[PDB]
Amino acid sequence: TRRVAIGTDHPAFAIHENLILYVKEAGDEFVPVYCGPKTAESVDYPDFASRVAEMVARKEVEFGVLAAGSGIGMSIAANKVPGVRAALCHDHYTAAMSRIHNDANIVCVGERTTGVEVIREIIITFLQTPFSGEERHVRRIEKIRAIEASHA
Amino acid sequence: MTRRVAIGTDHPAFAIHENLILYVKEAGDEFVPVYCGPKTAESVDYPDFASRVAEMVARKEVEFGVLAAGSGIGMSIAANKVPGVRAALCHDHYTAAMSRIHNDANIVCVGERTTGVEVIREIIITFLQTPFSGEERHVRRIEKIRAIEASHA
Amino acid sequence: TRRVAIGTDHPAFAIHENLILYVKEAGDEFVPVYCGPKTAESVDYPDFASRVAEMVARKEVEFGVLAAGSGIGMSIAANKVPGVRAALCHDHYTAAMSRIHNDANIVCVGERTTGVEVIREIIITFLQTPFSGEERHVRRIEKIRAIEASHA
Amino acid sequence: MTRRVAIGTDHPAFAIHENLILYVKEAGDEFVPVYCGPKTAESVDYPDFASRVAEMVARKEVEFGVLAAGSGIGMSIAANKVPGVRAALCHDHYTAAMSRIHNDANIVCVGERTTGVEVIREIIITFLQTPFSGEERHVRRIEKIRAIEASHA
Repeated sequence: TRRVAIGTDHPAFAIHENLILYVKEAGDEFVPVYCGPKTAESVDYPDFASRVAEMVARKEVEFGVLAAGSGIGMSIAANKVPGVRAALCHDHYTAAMSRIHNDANIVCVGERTTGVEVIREIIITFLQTPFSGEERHVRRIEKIRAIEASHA
Repeated sequence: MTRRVAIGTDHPAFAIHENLILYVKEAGDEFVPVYCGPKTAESVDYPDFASRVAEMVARKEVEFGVLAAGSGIGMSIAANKVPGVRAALCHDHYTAAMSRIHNDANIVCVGERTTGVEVIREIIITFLQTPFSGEERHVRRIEKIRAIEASHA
Repeated sequence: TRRVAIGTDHPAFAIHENLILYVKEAGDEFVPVYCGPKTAESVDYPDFASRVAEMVARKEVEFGVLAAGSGIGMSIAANKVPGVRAALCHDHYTAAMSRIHNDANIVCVGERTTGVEVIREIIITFLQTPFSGEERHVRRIEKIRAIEASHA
Repeated sequence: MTRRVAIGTDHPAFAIHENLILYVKEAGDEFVPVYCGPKTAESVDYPDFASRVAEMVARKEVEFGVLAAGSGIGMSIAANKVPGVRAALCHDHYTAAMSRIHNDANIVCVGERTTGVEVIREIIITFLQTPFSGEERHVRRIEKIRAIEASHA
């Protein structure tokens, strides 16, 4: 079982059912855990970025998906949580690379910027693409951890 | 009264570091590029250069940062680990503008292997020229980002 | 008065009211003329590409906007009409360049690929950006006409 | 039984013409690149090279075409003026795949100034490897494109 926590802001609430489906489409082993808003009313993205990011950081779920207007705010807020590597992706290539290079554990998307079929492709690619495990990538990821440690 | 802009790259993006310096200058005479990336084409680790630029922004030695790498993903992750930094991975004009309007972003990240140089130019100029809205909800959300930082400090 | 004919396929019908608004947002002089489907039922994109493209080619309207799934089919079909220069755009830069370089008269977008706020930006930029009128661009546009003539 | 792929560029994209040849080869041993772009960096008009490649596709001398220029917009407009050509301006994996699945596209167009080289690589490989669906509605729509051509012939 590979659990995937999902969070959104208000505009992306309209596609939260989409996001749940797209996670399931990546494979039977992928289990969506919806942690976003329950209504379409205005919320603050950092509150939902934080909820999902903490779950990833505490090893409660393997992955996170954050969808908002542009995804920029989501990516900034999520990355403030130690242990999180949150990747704002806009296409298949970035989705794949975020995993291959960065062993990213959260994918961020913009509902106002990226069409839903490309969001679908991003989520499936993100979840299916394995980390390369190559020496230089492992070293660089360790250096990110070291930046975290220096500010804790 | 000019505005300083720190620039960092990884190894592949070093090939366009002169581009990045020019694009900052093209945003206006008030923008002063401060190049802090690799001086050669030798292999480097992006977090080292992300940290260098991010720390300069956080300490207020410069107003803005520009980070260019393969995808920009690693740069955005690493830079955001520094308290006070709001680093935005941008791929077009719209994201460049909205990073400023909504997030008051202080670092722009781009991917040299993903985004063509003329779009990188547009992103940098738009990022530097676009002011923060100052609207109530955006101020509140940015403060909530600061609160997340403090909880892990 | 600068008239702008609008056409869509079935999925993009959901945003046809958006497209009408975005044209108006470009300026008071821009007048949308909606020529797309009236319902959400399945249609064939070439039928609507052709309708809008013929209007542009016959100088009935100055510009066209075509929105579909990816915009690829729209761009291919519209360009089959002599006098049409249809540009599939995915961002501000392509929207602007299509006008500056190519004096494009139809903009094509994908509703499944490009978020609506970026579609808005594309349409406004397309309509507001003037053609450069530079020697080399005028020459290249004439060469496109010559390709048309050689197959007529 | 191999599949020929004609390649054309304008002047700026000439800098990556060797890239384009390699990327076609990377799609599989069955794909044979046929370079028909400029042999030098001298200034050229894109419609001349769009026409060259488009005519080769239309006459069935090759199966596919690849056109790379500044934005790719001019290439896509010019190539589509040739009867029998379905030229797709692509900016990512999704558009590359859907151009084949839905439109049975026979020419892929890219912008060197807009799209990074690794995404251009992905686009070319995806375009060549992805088969046409052959589904009833797509066949009908492609036939309607042919009908538009005939009405202006």
